[PDB]
Amino acid sequence: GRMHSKGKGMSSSAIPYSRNAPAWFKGSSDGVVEQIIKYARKGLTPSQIGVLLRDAHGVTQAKVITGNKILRILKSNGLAPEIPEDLYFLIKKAVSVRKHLERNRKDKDAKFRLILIESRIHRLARYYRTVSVLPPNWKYESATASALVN
Amino acid sequence: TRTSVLADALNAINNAEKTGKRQVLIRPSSKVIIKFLQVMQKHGYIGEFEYIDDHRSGKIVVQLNGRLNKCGVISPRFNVKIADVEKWTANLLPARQFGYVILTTSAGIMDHEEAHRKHVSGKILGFVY
Amino acid sequence: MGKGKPRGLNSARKLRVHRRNNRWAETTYKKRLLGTAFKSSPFGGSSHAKGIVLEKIGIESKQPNSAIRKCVRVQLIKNGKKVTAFVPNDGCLNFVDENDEVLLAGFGRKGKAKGDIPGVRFKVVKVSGVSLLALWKEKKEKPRS
RNA sequence: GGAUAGUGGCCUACCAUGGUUUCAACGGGUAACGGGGAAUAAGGGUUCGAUUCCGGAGAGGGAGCCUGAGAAACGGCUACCACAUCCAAGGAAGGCAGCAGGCGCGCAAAUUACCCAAUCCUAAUUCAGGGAGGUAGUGACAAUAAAUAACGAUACAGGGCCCAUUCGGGUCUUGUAAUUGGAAUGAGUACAAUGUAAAUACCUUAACGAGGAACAACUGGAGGGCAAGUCUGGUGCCAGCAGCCGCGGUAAUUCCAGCUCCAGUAGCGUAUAUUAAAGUUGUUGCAGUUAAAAAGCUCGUAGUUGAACUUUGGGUCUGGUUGUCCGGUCGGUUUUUCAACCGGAUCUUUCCUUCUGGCUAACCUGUACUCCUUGUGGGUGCAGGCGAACCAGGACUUUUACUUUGAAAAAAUUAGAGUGUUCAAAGCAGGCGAAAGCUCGAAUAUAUUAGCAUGGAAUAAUGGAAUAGGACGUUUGGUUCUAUUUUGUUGGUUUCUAGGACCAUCGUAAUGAUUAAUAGGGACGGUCGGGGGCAUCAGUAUUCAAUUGUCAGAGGUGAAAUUCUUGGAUUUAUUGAAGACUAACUACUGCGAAAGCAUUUGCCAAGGACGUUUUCAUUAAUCAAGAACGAAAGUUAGGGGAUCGAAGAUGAUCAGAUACCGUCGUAGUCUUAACCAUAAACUAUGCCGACUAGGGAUCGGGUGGUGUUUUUCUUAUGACCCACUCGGCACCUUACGAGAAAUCAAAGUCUUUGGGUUCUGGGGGGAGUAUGGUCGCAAGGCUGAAACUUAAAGGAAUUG
RNA sequence: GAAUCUGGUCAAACUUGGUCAUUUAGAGGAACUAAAAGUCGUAACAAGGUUUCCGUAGGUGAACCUGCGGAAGGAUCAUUA
Ligand SMILES: [Mg+2]
Ligand SMILES: [Mg+2]
Ligand SMILES: [Mg+2]
Ligand SMILES: [Mg+2]
Ligand SMILES: [Mg+2]
Ligand SMILES: [Mg+2]
Ligand SMILES: [Mg+2]
Ligand SMILES: [Mg+2]
Ligand SMILES: [Mg+2]
Ligand SMILES: [Mg+2]
Ligand SMILES: [Mg+2]
Ligand SMILES: [Mg+2]
Ligand SMILES: [Mg+2]
Ligand SMILES: [Mg+2]
Ligand SMILES: [Mg+2]
Ligand SMILES: [Mg+2]
Ligand SMILES: [Mg+2]
Ligand SMILES: [Mg+2]
Ligand SMILES: [Mg+2]
Ligand SMILES: [Mg+2]
Ligand SMILES: [Mg+2]
Ligand SMILES: [Mg+2]
Ligand SMILES: [Mg+2]
Ligand SMILES: [Mg+2]
Ligand SMILES: [Mg+2]
Ligand SMILES: [Mg+2]
Ligand SMILES: [Mg+2]
Ligand SMILES: [Mg+2]
Ligand SMILES: [Mg+2]
Ligand SMILES: [Mg+2]
Ligand SMILES: [Mg+2]
Ligand SMILES: [Mg+2]
Ligand SMILES: [Mg+2]
Ligand SMILES: [Mg+2]
Ligand SMILES: [Mg+2]
Ligand SMILES: [Mg+2]
Ligand SMILES: [Mg+2]
Ligand SMILES: [Mg+2]
Ligand SMILES: [Mg+2]
Ligand SMILES: [Mg+2]
Repeated sequence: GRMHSKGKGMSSSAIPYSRNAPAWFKGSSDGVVEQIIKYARKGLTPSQIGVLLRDAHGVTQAKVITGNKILRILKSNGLAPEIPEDLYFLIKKAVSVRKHLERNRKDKDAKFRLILIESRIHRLARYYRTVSVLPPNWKYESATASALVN
Repeated sequence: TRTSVLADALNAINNAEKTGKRQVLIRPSSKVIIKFLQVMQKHGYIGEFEYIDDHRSGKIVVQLNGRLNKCGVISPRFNVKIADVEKWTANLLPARQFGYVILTTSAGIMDHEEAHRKHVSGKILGFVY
Repeated sequence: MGKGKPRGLNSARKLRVHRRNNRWAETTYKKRLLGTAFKSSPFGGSSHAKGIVLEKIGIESKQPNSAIRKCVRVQLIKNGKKVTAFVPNDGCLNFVDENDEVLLAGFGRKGKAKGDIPGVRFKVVKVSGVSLLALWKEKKEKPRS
C-alpha cells in the first residue's frame, strides 16, 4: 500500500493475455533491437525507450517482439549505465532536495522527505549490492552522491 | 504484505461458506492451495474448482457444497513428529470420529488419516471440520 | 487481526524474551524472583517465628465492627524485628502473660491484614512451649509460671 | 622453546592486532551444586531437585607439598590466618560437612545402643577388620493394610396383611431396652520352638486373657461460600469468631458451654511455600474505542515474516492385509467368487549418480538337438554376450531445515507384562515331581532437546548457464605435467603411453533469463491540493500620535455598581508607524507522517491519487538500537507590544472569597534564532493483508448515454441528470455476525480458538513517586521501584 | 648421606592503603498510609451553582484558581437560502 505514504493506490498497467505477439503489428525483432540501441546511445533509459517504442512505433513490449526485455538488450550491447536506471532517478531527486535544503535551513517537511528519499535509495542500493550489479562496500548517499550523478 | 496465500485463500472460502455462497474466487492460487483443495475434493467438502490461468499468477473458482464448516489453517507450519499428530487433530477437529488435518509432507499433501496409514508425517497446513 | 504476538516458526526468542519480561507484572513471580520474603516480611520467609512478647496491646479495630482486639507486640528472635501478633480466643492474652517466648504464625493472608485487625499479620501459637488453643480449651495445662 | 604423562597462551621470548557482542558479549544477582528425577497432572505446562544413583566440587579458611600407579590427600605432613586445647612457661598437640553425642543456632530433625551373619569392600588375605553396611531404639516425615463388637432370644414400637361386621391373632419381616443368654477375639502376658549374629518385634501357639465400671475416637465444624442446630442456659458492639462474606445493643441459628448433628476418621486441623483452579502470564490460550492497556507521528538496523512458477497425469504386470465364500476342516486351519488398503517393478518426450574392473546370477542365446504322450511339457551344455545377484575402488557430490524407521538416551524412578507379600503398599520372585530330581522367569515401552544412521523429496530456504571463462565429446592442435611398467640394476634424457590440470579450435543440443504478483520501487503523462520553505498583496483592524471637527459625559455592568475626562476624552474624518492576524465563504470539504495548514501572486523542491500493452524483478510488511519532525505553554537570546491577557492591582458580593463578574494589565500572545519533546498529540480504535450487505447519498478520479440546457448557426468546453466504476469521508436498517453493553459492517471472518508484524496491560493505591541512570539552560522529560496499604477501583448499562 | 645453605617458584597471611557488594547504628529532615473522628472551607458530581478535563506556565491557605492551546469523557451528533 505504497512504501512511504499512507496512500493506497493501484495506478497500474495491466498486461494482456498474450505472451505471444499481436501479430499484425509488424516490424522485426532485429529491426526493433537496432531501434532500441540507437536510443541507448542517445542516452534514453529503458523506461523512456519502451514508451517511445510503444507510443509512436508498433511495439507493445520488447519482451514480446524481441524475447529479451530491454535492459537485457541494452546490457547485451554494453549500453546499460553503471548506476541502474531507477536508482539513478532517485539519486537525482536526492540531490535536488539536498540542494534545496542547503539553501533553506528552516524547512522541516522537506528534511522529512529527504530522509525518505535517502532511505529509499539505501533500500534500492542494498538490493542492488546483493544482486551484484553495484560492487559492495560502497554506500550511495549525499556528499559523494553529487559526484556519482555528475 | 500478502503472506500465507493458502490462509488468505481459505479465509475467503470460510467467509463464503459462512454466508452460503455457492462458490468463491481466490486470487493468488498455488500448488499448495490446489493440493489442499484437491484433498477437500477427495473427502467431499468442496465441489468443482476451476483454476483460471491469468497469463500470470493464478486464480481459482471454488464451488462450495454446503459441507465445509471450517476450512482451517494453522499458521507457522509446525513440524509434527508422527505421535504429535494425535495432539493436533485432538486439539483442532471435533471428535476422534470425523475431520481431517491437512498436512504437507515427504509424501506430498495428505490428510492426517492418510499420513497415518503411510507412516509418514511432516508439517501442517490446515484442517477441515 | 494478527493478534499482537508474533507467530513465526522461528520467532521463539521474541516470545521467550517477552514472557520473561511480562511475567514481571505478575505479583506471584515478582516476590519469588526478588526475595521480598527473605529481605523483608519480618519472618525470614518462614512459616513461623519465636519472638518475645514485649507488651500486651489492645488494638482498636477498623470500622463496621468495633472491638479492641487484644494483641501482643513481639520482638522476633532471629531478626530482632518487632511485630504485632494477635492472640486468638476469649482472653488468652491472659494465658500469654508478659515477657514470654511466643511462637508466631502467619495469619493466613500471605502477609497482609487478616480482616479488621489493622496492622497485625500474625497469630500466636505456642506461649513459652504450649499452644494457646490447648490453654484456652484447658485440655492441657500451662507449665506453672 | 620451556614445562607437563601428554595437547595446548599451560609458561617464556619475539612478533602480529586480534577475540567476544543486541542471535545479548561483559557485568550483577541467585534464599543456584549439575543431571537423573519430584510434586502437580486432559493437552501445553509450572514450580522443586540439600537428599538413597551418576557427575562435580569441599573437608575451619586459603596456600604449599611428601609418599605413592593414583592425593594438590586433609580420620598425611609444612606453614599463615581464624578458632581454640594441654602445661612444671621452657614448650607440646589440633580440624565430627564419618558415626553416635552435646552446645550453638533456630519454627525445624534420633541412641555416645547390638553385630559382621547378610551386602559388599581391603590386605601378606577361606582364617583379620570394616559407625561402608546391617540390627533394633526413638519415629503420626511419608506410605500400605484395617478392631473399636456380632448372633440370639424375651420385652415395647415400625412394615407386609389371611380378613379390614369394631377389634385382633401378628401366622411372616424389621428397629428399640442398664433386659439377658449362649458362641469367638487378639489388645496383652507367657513355657516353648520359631525368628535371630545374639536378641527383640513378626508370623505360631502350651497356659490365662470382655461384659458396659470395661479391653472407652479424636479432630475439627454445625448463617452463607460448603456438608449439617432457629435446640437448652449464659453472654449482651462487649468478650469473642470470622481465609472471605461477615456476625454480637436480653429469643446472636456466627460468641461461650450441655444434648443433637455434620464432615473426616487414627487421623484432622493450623501456618508458610508451591501446583492446580489461573485462558488472573495466554506457544496451544488473554486483553488494549470506553474497564489496565495502541508509543503524538514517520523513518529505521537487527529481528520476525514474505505472491505465484518448474515431473503432472495414464497404462502394464507383481508382493502383501484383512473383511468376505464354505468351514476345504480335528473352538482353531486353506483357497477361490470377491474387496479396499499399502507397496514394488516398470512403460509412457522420462533415468534411479557414473564408470575402472571383479562373477556376468540368468538365458536375449543356439552350439549336438532331443532323455521323449502324436508336443516347444523337459536340460546334459559352451565361442559373441542381456550385469543389478553382489562387491571394491575411483570420480565428485548444491547445501540445509523438515520428517522416517534404526542405532544409541546407566539403573531405580515413570508407565507397564508375569506372579496368592493372606490383601495390598510391594518385591523379583517363583512352579511341579518319585515329591530319589526336574522346571518357567527375571519382559516391553517411553525419555522426543544435540550428534550419528538411512529412506522420503511436499513444505520452506538455499544454489546453478546471461561478459556463458557454460555444458558435453570422434574434437583436432597444443601447453603444464605425473610416472609406473618393462629395456640386467643405479643416475639420467626422450619416448610409446595411461591419468591430472590448463588455454585453443571443430562440432553436438531446442544451447542458457519463468512470471511480470489488483507486491514494491523508479521513469512518463496530464492533474490535484487550505501540504511545506522562501517572497509579496490585501482587508481592512484594532492602538497611540498628529491635524480635523463638534462642549457633558463616554467606558463598563450580570443583574448592579466602581473606574475616565472636558483645558471636547469619546465621537467624526483623513492619514502615519509599528508588530499581529490573515474573517464572510467554511462544509459530516481538501491536503499533510503527524503536529498542522485557508487573503496574493511568485519562486523552490517534494507529494498522493490517477492513468500507463513503461522499466527493474523480490527491491517487500512490521520493527527493539537508533533517528526526523512534533500544538500550546515554558525557556535563553532578539524584535514588538493593538486587544485580550498567567502575575498584580482593585470594585462589588457573601458569615467571608487574594474566586467568578467588574475594571485595568508586566509575562507573554505574534514573530525571529535556539531549545524543550509533552497534550483528552483522542477515531481515547497500531500497522500491513485479505474476504464477507444491501440502501442510498456524499465528495476526488473515470467511463457511456442522438439525455437536457448553455447558443456564437452544428457547436466544442462547461454544468447537471441517469447507470456503473478506481480513490477518499461519513450515515440507515436488520443483524443472521461481533460485542459486557453503549454500540460496531468493523470493534466481523475468535473456545468452529493459528495471515504477518511492532508495541503496551496484568486489582486498586502507594506512583509515574523513591532511587539510579540518561537527557535537558532550567522547567522538566525519558526510563522506573518496592516496603507499606486496601476489598474493592472500575466499566457499561437498569430502575429510582 | 642429615642439619645447614645460594637462587627460583608456588604463593598463604599480615601490614597500610584503595575499591565493589551486602548488611547495619544515625541527630535531623521530608514523606506516605491507617484511622476514633476535629478545625477550615466545600473543589468535583446536577449547565454542582465560573461546564468538566488535559498539557503547560504563574499564583496562592487549602482545595484550587488564571493564561494559552487542546479535548468532550459537553451543557450541542440540528438552521437551513
Ligand atoms: Mg493496495
Ligand atoms: Mg514502510
Ligand atoms: Mg467511624
Ligand atoms: Mg611447543
Ligand atoms: Mg550455593
Ligand atoms: Mg537448579
Ligand atoms: Mg542433586
Ligand atoms: Mg544450601
Ligand atoms: Mg555424589
Ligand atoms: Mg566445621
Ligand atoms: Mg588441602
Ligand atoms: Mg577422606
Ligand atoms: Mg577428616
Ligand atoms: Mg555429625
Ligand atoms: Mg521432623
Ligand atoms: Mg552410616
Ligand atoms: Mg516407636
Ligand atoms: Mg490384632
Ligand atoms: Mg466435637
Ligand atoms: Mg456453637
Ligand atoms: Mg448448606
Ligand atoms: Mg469455632
Ligand atoms: Mg498458578
Ligand atoms: Mg485478563
Ligand atoms: Mg483506558
Ligand atoms: Mg512461496
Ligand atoms: Mg507402577
Ligand atoms: Mg485602547
Ligand atoms: Mg475546499
Ligand atoms: Mg479570507
Ligand atoms: Mg525506539
Ligand atoms: Mg509557543
Ligand atoms: Mg488576580
Ligand atoms: Mg504520552
Ligand atoms: Mg494514547
Ligand atoms: Mg499495582
Ligand atoms: Mg620463598
Ligand atoms: Mg452556567
Ligand atoms: Mg462546587
Ligand atoms: Mg463547577
